[PDB]
Amino acid sequence: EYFPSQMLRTGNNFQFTYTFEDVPFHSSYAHSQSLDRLMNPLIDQYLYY
Amino acid sequence: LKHPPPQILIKNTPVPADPPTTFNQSKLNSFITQYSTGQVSVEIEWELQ
Repeated sequence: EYFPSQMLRTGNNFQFTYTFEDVPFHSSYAHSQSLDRLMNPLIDQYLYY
Repeated sequence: LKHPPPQILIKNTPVPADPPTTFNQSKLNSFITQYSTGQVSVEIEWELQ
């Protein structure tokens, strides 16, 4: 009760608007590759292990 | 002459013979034999005493 408030009888109405802040898109998709498979399957690397 | 007439370098561009159909990393050293011919002109102006 310690905030300002609007009082309504049976003829009154209430409304407000709001804007969202910038947020990244939800990703709706699955990846068709896996992280350990990103290489070219036909070629050797020039590095060594 | 401290700045003589410059030297002029000329070369035939290498043309490979057909490569293998599976990739290989070694440099191609298989070539079609070629030579070239042409004309060359040189004109010098000389001062007389």
